[PDB]
Amino acid sequence: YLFASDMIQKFPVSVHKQMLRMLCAKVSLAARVDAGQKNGDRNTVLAHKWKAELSKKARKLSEAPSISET
RNA sequence: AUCCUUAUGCACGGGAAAUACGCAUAUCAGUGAGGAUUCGUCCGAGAUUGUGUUUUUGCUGGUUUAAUUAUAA
Repeated sequence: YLFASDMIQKFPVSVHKQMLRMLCAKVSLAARVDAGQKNGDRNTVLAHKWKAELSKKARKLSEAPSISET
């Protein structure tokens, strides 16, 4: 169900295999926050950082090397 | 006091390899790299990028003739 999410297939094909392993973990931790949040008050701001890391690190995985001097 | 287990250092002795060993004011990475599956799950530390040398590193071995001096005159 994750491989069909937005944060994976919005990126080029070659990056998919690494994003699953990268996204799955960040999903689990999110759930591990949700178990600890009290029912009365549920709060974000961990998932904001955790989208930042994933999107940026994905741009970086897609960025390709710089050119090399002959 | 003896005996034993693990890890590390030094070392005698015995092998195997040098397409092998390293380096980085560099990018990520147990806050999950990289894989595996019998589809339930299972394993758990490197991967990228640049670069140095790599029929080779250091050191060695082999091969290409002294002086003195003696006759009977």
